Amino acid sequence: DLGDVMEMVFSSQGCGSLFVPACTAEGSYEEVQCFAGDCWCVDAQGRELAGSRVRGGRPRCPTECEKQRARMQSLLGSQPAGSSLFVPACTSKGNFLPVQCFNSECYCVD
Amino acid sequence: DLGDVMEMVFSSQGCGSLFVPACTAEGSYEEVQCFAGDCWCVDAQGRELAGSRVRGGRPRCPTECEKQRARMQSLLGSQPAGSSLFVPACTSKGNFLPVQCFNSECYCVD
Repeated sequence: DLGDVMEMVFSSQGCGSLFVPACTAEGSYEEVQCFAGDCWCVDAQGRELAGSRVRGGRPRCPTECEKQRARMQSLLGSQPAGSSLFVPACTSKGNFLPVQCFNSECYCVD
Repeated sequence: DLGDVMEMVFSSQGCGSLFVPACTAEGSYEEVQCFAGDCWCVDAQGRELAGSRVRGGRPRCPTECEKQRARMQSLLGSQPAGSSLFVPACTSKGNFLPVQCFNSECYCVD
């Protein structure tokens, strides 16, 4: 029915040889998938993330801090000019920085 | 001396891990070089050509027709508008097409 058509188009947003996906014992996608020398991170549905692919190596997949940082930075691009919305700071290994600050107020964080 | 400096800068136009170049019995670069799943064509000095690199495969290196075609097309970009300079036509495998034409005159070619 036409409701099924609407579900099929909605599912098809972001859709695409001898690649063999790697699965876990529980039947879920292993979050690192590799073929022909490349490796990338995937979500629950096994879709590649935009910046995960790394040649000749195995990527570290995004952490909590890194995902919040990439989410708050896609909303600082809607705020008006000369305005600040909080954006967490993450180390190179994905961890949070010990101190976070916002409108001249600073906290220690876990 | 300052003449040596001029030679070193001139040589350095178009200059750049665990890559091991493959050589021939006569000590010349093998014209296909591969590392970590990629493969590309090289010249006598062992420099990669612009469009040779192919992932997961082994490229066919440019032929006579293909090199003439790429040379005549970098000079049709200096001719005036509405003007024709001859440009050979090559098959997908690099061979010449049986018939070549120019200013309404056609030839069979070897």
